[PDB]
Amino acid sequence: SVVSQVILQADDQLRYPTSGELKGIQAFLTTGAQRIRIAETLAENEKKIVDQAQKQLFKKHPEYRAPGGNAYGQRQYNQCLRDYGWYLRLVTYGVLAGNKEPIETTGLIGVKEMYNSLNVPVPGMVDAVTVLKDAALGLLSAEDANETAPYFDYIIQFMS
Amino acid sequence: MQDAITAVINSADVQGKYLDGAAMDKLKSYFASGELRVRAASVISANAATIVKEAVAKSLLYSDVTRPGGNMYTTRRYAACIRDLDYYLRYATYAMLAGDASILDERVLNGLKETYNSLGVPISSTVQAIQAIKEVTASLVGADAGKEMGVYLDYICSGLS
Amino acid sequence: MQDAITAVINSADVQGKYLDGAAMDKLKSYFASGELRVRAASVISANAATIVKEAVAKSLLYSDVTRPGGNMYTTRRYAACIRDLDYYLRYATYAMLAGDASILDERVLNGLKETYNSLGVPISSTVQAIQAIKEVTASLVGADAGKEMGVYLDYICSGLS
Amino acid sequence: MQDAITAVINSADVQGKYLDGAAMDKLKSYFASGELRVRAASVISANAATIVKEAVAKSLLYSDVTRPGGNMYTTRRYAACIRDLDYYLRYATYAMLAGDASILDERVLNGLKETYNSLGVPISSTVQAIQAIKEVTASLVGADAGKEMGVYLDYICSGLS
Amino acid sequence: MQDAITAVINSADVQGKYLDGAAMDKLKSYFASGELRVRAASVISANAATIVKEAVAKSLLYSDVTRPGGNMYTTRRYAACIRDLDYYLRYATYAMLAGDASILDERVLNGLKETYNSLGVPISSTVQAIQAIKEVTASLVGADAGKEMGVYLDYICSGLS
Amino acid sequence: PSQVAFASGDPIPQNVARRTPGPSLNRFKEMARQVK
Amino acid sequence: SIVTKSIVNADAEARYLSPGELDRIKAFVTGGAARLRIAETLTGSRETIVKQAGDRLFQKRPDIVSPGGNAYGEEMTATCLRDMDYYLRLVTYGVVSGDVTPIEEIGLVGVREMYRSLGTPIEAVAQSVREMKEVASGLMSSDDAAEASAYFDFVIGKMS
Amino acid sequence: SIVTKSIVNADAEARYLSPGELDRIKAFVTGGAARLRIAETLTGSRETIVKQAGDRLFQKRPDIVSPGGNAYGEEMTATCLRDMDYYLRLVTYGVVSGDVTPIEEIGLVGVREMYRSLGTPIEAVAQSVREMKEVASGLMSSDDAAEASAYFDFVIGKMS
Amino acid sequence: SIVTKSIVNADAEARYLSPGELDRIKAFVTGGAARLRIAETLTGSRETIVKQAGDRLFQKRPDIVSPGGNAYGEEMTATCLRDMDYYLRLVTYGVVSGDVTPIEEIGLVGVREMYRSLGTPIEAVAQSVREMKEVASGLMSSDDAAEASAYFDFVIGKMS
Amino acid sequence: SIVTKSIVNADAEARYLSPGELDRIKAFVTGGAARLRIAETLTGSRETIVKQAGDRLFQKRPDIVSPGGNAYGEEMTATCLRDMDYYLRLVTYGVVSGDVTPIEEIGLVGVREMYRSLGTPIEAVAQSVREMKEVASGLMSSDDAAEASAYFDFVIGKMS
Amino acid sequence: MRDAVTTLIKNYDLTGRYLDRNAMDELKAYFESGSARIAAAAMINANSATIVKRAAAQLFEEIPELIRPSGNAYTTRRFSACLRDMDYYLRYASYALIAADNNVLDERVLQGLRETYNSLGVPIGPTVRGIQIMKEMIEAMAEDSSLNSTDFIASPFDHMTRELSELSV
Amino acid sequence: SVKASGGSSLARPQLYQTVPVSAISQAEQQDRFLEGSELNELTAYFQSG
Ligand SMILES: *[C@@H](C)[C@H]1/C(=C/c2[nH]c(/C=C3N=C(/C=C4\NC(=O)C(CC)=C4C)C(C)=C\3CCC(=O)O)c(CCC(=O)O)c2C)NC(=O)[C@@H]1C
Ligand SMILES: *[C@H](C)[C@H]1/C(=C/c2[nH]c(/C=C3N=C(/C=C4\NC(=O)C(CC)=C4C)C(C)=C\3CCC(=O)O)c(CCC(=O)O)c2C)NC(=O)[C@@H]1C
Ligand SMILES: *[C@H](C)[C@H]1/C(=C/c2[nH]c(/C=C3N=C(/C=C4\NC(=O)C(CC)=C4C)C(C)=C\3CCC(=O)O)c(CCC(=O)O)c2C)NC(=O)[C@@H]1C
Ligand SMILES: *[C@H](C)[C@H]1/C(=C/c2[nH]c(/C=C3N=C(/C=C4\NC(=O)C(CC)=C4C)C(C)=C\3CCC(=O)O)c(CCC(=O)O)c2C)NC(=O)[C@@H]1C
Ligand SMILES: *[C@H](C)[C@H]1/C(=C/c2[nH]c(/C=C3N=C(/C=C4\NC(=O)C(CC)=C4C)C(C)=C\3CCC(=O)O)c(CCC(=O)O)c2C)NC(=O)[C@@H]1C
Ligand SMILES: *[C@H](C)[C@H]1/C(=C/c2[nH]c(/C=C3N=C(/C=C4\NC(=O)C(CC)=C4C)C(C)=C\3CCC(=O)O)c(CCC(=O)O)c2C)NC(=O)[C@@H]1C
Ligand SMILES: *[C@H](C)[C@H]1/C(=C/c2[nH]c(/C=C3N=C(/C=C4\NC(=O)C(CC)=C4C)C(C)=C\3CCC(=O)O)c(CCC(=O)O)c2C)NC(=O)[C@@H]1C
Ligand SMILES: *[C@H](C)[C@H]1/C(=C/c2[nH]c(/C=C3N=C(/C=C4\NC(=O)C(CC)=C4C)C(C)=C\3CCC(=O)O)c(CCC(=O)O)c2C)NC(=O)[C@@H]1C
Repeated sequence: SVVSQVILQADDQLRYPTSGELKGIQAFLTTGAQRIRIAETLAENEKKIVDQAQKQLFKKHPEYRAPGGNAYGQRQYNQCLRDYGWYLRLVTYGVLAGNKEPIETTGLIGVKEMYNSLNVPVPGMVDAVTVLKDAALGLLSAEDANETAPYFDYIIQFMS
Repeated sequence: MQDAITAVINSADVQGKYLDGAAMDKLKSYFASGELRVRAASVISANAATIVKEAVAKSLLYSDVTRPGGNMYTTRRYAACIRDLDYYLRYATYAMLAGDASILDERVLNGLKETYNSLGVPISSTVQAIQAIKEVTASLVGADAGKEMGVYLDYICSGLS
Repeated sequence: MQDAITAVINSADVQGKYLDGAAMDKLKSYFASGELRVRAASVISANAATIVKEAVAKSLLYSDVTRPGGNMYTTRRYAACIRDLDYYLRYATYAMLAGDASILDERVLNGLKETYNSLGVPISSTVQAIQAIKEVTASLVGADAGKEMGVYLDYICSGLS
Repeated sequence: MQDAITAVINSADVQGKYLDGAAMDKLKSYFASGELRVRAASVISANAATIVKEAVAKSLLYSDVTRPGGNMYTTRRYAACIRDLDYYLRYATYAMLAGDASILDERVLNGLKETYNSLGVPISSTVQAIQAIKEVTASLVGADAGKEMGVYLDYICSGLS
Repeated sequence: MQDAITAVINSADVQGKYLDGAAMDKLKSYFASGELRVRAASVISANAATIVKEAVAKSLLYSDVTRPGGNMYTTRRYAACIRDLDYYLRYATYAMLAGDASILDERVLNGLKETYNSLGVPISSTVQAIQAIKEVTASLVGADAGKEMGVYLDYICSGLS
Repeated sequence: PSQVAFASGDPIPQNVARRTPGPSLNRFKEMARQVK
Repeated sequence: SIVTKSIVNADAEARYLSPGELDRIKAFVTGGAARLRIAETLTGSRETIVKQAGDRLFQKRPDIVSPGGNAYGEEMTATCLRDMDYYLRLVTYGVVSGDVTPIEEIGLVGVREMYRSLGTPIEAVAQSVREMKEVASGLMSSDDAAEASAYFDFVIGKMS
Repeated sequence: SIVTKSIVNADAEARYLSPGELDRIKAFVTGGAARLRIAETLTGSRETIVKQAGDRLFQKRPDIVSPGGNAYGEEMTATCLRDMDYYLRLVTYGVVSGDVTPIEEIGLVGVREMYRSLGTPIEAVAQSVREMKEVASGLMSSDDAAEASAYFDFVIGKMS
Repeated sequence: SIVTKSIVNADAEARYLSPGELDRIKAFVTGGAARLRIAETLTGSRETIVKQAGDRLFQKRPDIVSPGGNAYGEEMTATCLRDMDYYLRLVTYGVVSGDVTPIEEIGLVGVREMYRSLGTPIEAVAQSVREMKEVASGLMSSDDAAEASAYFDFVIGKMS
Repeated sequence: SIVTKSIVNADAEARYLSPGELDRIKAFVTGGAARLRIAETLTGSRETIVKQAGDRLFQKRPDIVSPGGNAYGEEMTATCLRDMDYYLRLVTYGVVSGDVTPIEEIGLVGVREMYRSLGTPIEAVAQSVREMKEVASGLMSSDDAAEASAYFDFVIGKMS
Repeated sequence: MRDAVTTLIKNYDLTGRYLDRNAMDELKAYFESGSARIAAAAMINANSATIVKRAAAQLFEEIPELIRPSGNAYTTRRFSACLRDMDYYLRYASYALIAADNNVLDERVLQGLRETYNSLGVPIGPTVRGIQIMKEMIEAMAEDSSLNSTDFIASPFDHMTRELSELSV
Repeated sequence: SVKASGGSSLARPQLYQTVPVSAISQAEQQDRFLEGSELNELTAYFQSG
């Protein structure tokens, strides 16, 4: 969390946490209620988002279902849906935490070579995360979309 | 030295292209500011000596700097301090006319700290003298052109920092 | 580094001959002055911070340098100046105990002028601070040990200048 | 500066002896290899503009260095680069005539590195230009004369690097 | 560092064409001379100590360099000079097997003038030392292989001079 | 035993092309075409 | 500054700016008006804070102004008031900047050995900062008093 | 520019700007719209002035495009037209700045040494810029083409 | 010497010399008459120890002067006795300094690689300094022989 | 001790002790009897030395026994006299050992943190040790007090 | 590393002055521009990879000799190094847009860039050409998007262009 | 512009590795002559060249 980042900076510089970062924890505690609301609505309405994202990706990129790809079987189809569900799940996790560090410890560090070893295209997945962003921000309300957009946006940035 | 027009021309020439619309906009903005810059330069050029007089009376006079044992004590050092404040006022007028601090980088701040440290010139006292020049010029010209002059006077101070 | 003993040994060694009587008189003078050097170094090591305190109070306090815009304005830069004076006093005691100014030219001076020029440190004012250190040390320790310390303090000043 | 003969004379002088047999053999080697140096210097003095023109065509023309933004862009910078290459070719001819690269240290390489780093001159681009000079003069002047010219131009490149 | 193959292939890649008529000749000369250069380097690596043994016996011993007051007087300075001649022999073998002096430019000649002029090493004396190494290797490994070593050895001499 | 001389031997002359205007001057090249 | 810390923390991990530190930056921006109000109050009342705090300090600790004290004499008393004015100006800088980094960089590094070389009791200077905190807390509202006393207590911690 | 030239002259005389110099700068900033209209005219007709002037130069001095000439061939002709366009851009910069200093710092100092290194006929480049002046005066009005022709004639005088 | 060593150690520890070194410096200063007496005795008899030690070494080890030996030759023997005079001079330097640091900095570091690049037997050089030690102990009194012979067999132990 | 730090230096240089160092051990052994009778004399006079030190401290700096001082009360003055007696015992250990290593490794590393935590006036403790110096030089002979005053000056310099 | 509030504090601290009405006006201007700066930086984070790809494509079609032999975008190693340099420029431009100060650009971009590019032969003209191409495409994208204030976006790129650029006149 | 310069010394990055550069640098970083390993390296490469 941002509390964890502030407390690690305090332990790094060998002193108690300071005024501005304590106001940062206070601002986090004020916005945590709407963060919990975002987590609740995304968890209850994840299914339409993952379905719309998978049809949008697989009509934008006609090569994984085509010969010469990697998503032929239903087990690979369910694996791609599982990757979508885990990515949206980790985004809700980081929205609850207030920042990126749970996603960095769960689904970011080593993701490029992780999918190079499994031959899944990284630009294909940045297109996947952008169309999943389009689905989620279309489903979610306006200032809520503005609040939750930089988490997805950092996901596309860290992927590529 | 570079003014605003020469800075735009230098940027476009290193780009290698002709002047696009952003160059037109920056040139028109400089021409909009130019009449205020010329009026301020004319007023400062008329009142060149009185600004230095008021700044010296405000900041340096009747102090340990001008008392015996001070670096403004001996009258050749006093006249040198007067000429230094004329330098700062004239080059700040140049920088305000140009819309740029390039002349301050090339001719004023070039080795000035080493020069003053070799001479024994008081750095914070001449910083307060330039500050007094800034206040007198802001009182004498106005808020807008005084602020514009104070930008380059603070640039001279931060170079002396 | 070289003390007086290593200095006369290397001076004999470069021309390759043994110790003569005139080289032995150098050791006679050094062993005559050795216990004076020992007691002077003991006194200065006892009162190391006190000399720097009275030197800054005598020369540098209430001058331009501590005022805002000066080189000793911030507390970090004041602590750095106190650190530099501690360096100068400790290495001057080292050179006084060695009886040869090799440690000063090897570890204090060969690279300090351009460092101070890059930092903007006033060399004339820190030379005056070292002179204040010399005056306070000569008051504290005595005449002969005071001028013996002052020889290497002037060596530091000459290396800085 | 010194040539091979002057280097032999200075070495024997600081040794304090007359010319022994090895010095005579080195002198005989230089006296044998002098005529090819003479005719090589005649050829280079004949075509001295042509190596510079052709090598600039070999390495620097229609590239980023002469393109807008590059360091050889404007006509004053082009003339400065042509002047620098003329200096390199003339001093390499001098070093080839002397049979020693001491003139390159005394005249060329004593301040050229810091001069170019102050000027912002691309040392890599000058290295490619001097290698082009080397290739053109090796095509023009012969095999062993081209080898000697390449040795002194690689000395210029090693001084730049 | 880079070798002859890298120099050829970089020239070809900068030109953007294939290996048409002269790159093939350079590479076939390189691959032809390679095995005998490897044999020569094998002999030099086997007899590396003895080359500097009678090289220093022929060049530097029984001189004022080795006498008191000389730069090769003490045992530490002697061992450092022996290690430097070993460095010169090893990097000359490196440049011979590479077919280019880029290893000498990148690991030897980049700071050799700096360290020798700062320390006080006699340039003429170490040039005579590398010349002694050249004639010793020419005697010990053959005339043509010794000359192939000697072109890089007197490249190092020209870099020193 | 005489074939060791790679660097000591006769150096081989090189075929380096003189640098030509590239595609940064495409408009000037087609301008020269249509002017002729 | 807060913006300085966020950009530095992003650049140390070589990424762009994360959503958590962007939220902390916009919290800093929204609190800028309140911080400017607090700093304007302090710089408007800068003379009476120094006057009243110096009076309370010299009444509570008469030893430092007694003969043999460090601040005995008119010039030393004026220099002590100048030091209190310096620290009040640093407090205004910290309130403007939103954290304690200008205070720490300008006037809290080497203060211990600085005042040790001066011969000045560092706990008495901390008491002077405490009286400045009390006067400044009395001259504003409660939340503004807490916000300014955060920086004041940072100066207390670094000087004691 | 005229401002930099006046500042350089007043600095060499160690004085402020003259009232006549200030009146010239006022006239310059009022005529800014007209001179930037000349600038946009030249950028509109950049490819036609060089075209007609190169045609006139090639029909006037056919030794330029003859075999053995400096500009013999397609690519050398293209380089000659590129140098022509460079000088047109420098004239545009000069009429914008109101001074010949941006012209002369880029394309007139060392031009003789550059063109004797390249073998190029300097008087033929001067004739090329003369033809550019005539084409610009053709597709420009009277007084403004006289204004641009002042800077063009400076190029002619400093080159030839 | 011990002065140089103590000053260098205190400079490494960034502190003044403690009185536990100051008493050492003043006692080493007061006890210098014996060391200068040893040094003047050695430099008064300096050639005689070289003569006797060379005679005893060439008697004890005939293979030094044998054909095929390292010192086979007139200038070989001359430089051999010159090295013996060198090491006697270094012993007098160590006696003067009261420490073995001049002997280390002149003629102990690199001795092994030096004599391998000379071909000279290091154990025979050690034997030479040994016969130096017995000749000096024969011609100078007992405790004086102990003080000089300590430096002598330190040189022997550094050789072999 | 000086012998154990000579062992430390010889182990750091990976060698046996130099003959100068054995001469230092010689001088240490010969001065041991005089240093031991110095230590015996002052530990015989260990009581009145600290009583007069406490009374002289009370006359020098009277705010310690005043209300508001650290040593207000009979048990507080008893603990102050106990601390002074313990520092006197450290002077005994230093004079016995021959170096300032026992004072450094018992009661001089962390003395600043110790007395800053305790609130003790460190300059007043330095004044107490200075009064101990005065009364010790009063009841001690000239060379003996000169030998003890070097260790006393080390205590003053490192503690004050 | 200094932002606008930090450099204003340093400028006033050098003179030993309290924050006057001009200083509070500058701080108010920064704090009212800060929302637009944050929105612009979030936009920069959004289209960063696509903007560096299309800016590199526009640069290499404007100056085609870079991707040809003897150019410094020739190999894919040189190509990826150029993309990394352009991404570095965009990242520090985002940092300077948030900070409202070019001191981050001075401290961390420009103080050794001429030295590195002259050491490795990397051109300094197409570099600032690509930087300005990034500036034009980002300014056009911000004009397309719902950004009320877009005047501050050109300042870090123009500072990079002026500081890294060579003095032609 | 920039107010200081660290100096632009010439940098020579290795564009690609060839096996003579590999063996020579391999023993050069280990501060030794090419022993029999690097000799067999260059021998096999010069035979296949
Ligand atoms: C005989 C060669 C001459 C001589 C030489 C001499 N050299 C040194 C010391 C040094 N030499 C170097 C040089 C290099 N180190 C490297 O790694 C390389 C590239 C492979 C080179 C060229 C250096 C760095 C030193 C100093 C430290 C070291 O030993 O490496 C000395 C000693 C100087 C001293 O006083 O300590 C000497 C004497 N001296 C002569 O008289 C011959 C002409
Ligand atoms: C008296 C004969 C006339 C006169 C005097 C007057 N002087 C001043 C102010 C200053 N004069 C000096 C001059 C010197 N400083 C030096 O060190 C020396 C030589 C040793 C000289 C001559 C200075 C420095 C001042 C400034 C005072 C200060 O210390 O700051 C004034 C005051 C002007 C004002 O407006 O304050 C006056 C009135 N005036 C006359 O009418 C007499 C002819
Ligand atoms: C055309 C009117 C005549 C002509 C021209 C010609 N020029 C060149 C080569 C070059 N000209 C320049 C000049 C400039 N560069 C600048 O940046 C400026 C100021 C803006 C000027 C004036 C340069 C640098 C070159 C070198 C080419 C390059 O950029 O790499 C040529 C080519 C000659 C060759 O390639 O060897 C020609 C043909 N020649 C004529 O006969 C016309 C009279
Ligand atoms: C040409 C190969 C490349 C290059 C050259 C270039 N050099 C300069 C400017 C200067 N060069 C020198 C160097 C010297 N000083 C000496 O004493 C000698 C001979 C022993 C030399 C060679 C100096 C002093 C200057 C400064 C001249 C001046 O004040 O203008 C420039 C000009 C840079 C400018 O800003 O004007 C250039 C372009 N740069 C390249 O890109 C070519 C590859
Ligand atoms: C007052 C709260 C206490 C105190 C003060 C006191 N201070 C001094 C002298 C100096 N203090 C400083 C410190 C600073 N300079 C700076 O620029 C800053 C940060 C902005 C600080 C903290 C300095 C430099 C001095 C020296 C004066 C000079 O300008 O040269 C004194 C005088 C000591 C003397 O012997 O002269 C005093 C008395 N003393 C107290 O008892 C109060 C607790
Ligand atoms: C004699 C005890 C043994 C012996 C000697 C021998 N030495 C040499 C040659 C040299 N020895 C040195 C040694 C030093 N010079 C110094 O300045 C110092 C430090 C003080 C030392 C240790 C040197 C430099 C030489 C070279 C001669 C010169 O001065 O230039 C030789 C000659 C070997 C040769 O090949 O010429 C000999 C024979 N040999 C023995 O067997 C005895 C054990
Ligand atoms: C598709 C069947 C073929 C193809 C087309 C294509 N290539 C590019 C652009 C580039 N090609 C490269 C390739 C290389 N770099 C190297 O160092 C090597 C040798 C190993 C190669 C082959 C690069 C770096 C580029 C980008 C630079 C450029 O624009 O030239 C394009 C253009 C893409 C665009 O305009 O955005 C196209 C259409 N490449 C293939 O490999 C197939 C043969
Ligand atoms: C792309 C716009 C241009 C280009 C780029 C290019 N750069 C390099 C190599 C380096 N670039 C840097 C620069 C930086 N280091 C930093 O830390 C920062 C700021 C955060 C910068 C801007 C450095 C240090 C290098 C060297 C090693 C590295 O890549 O880190 C290359 C490679 C050249 C080579 O041969 O190795 C290239 C190609 N080249 C162009 O032509 C474009 C104009």
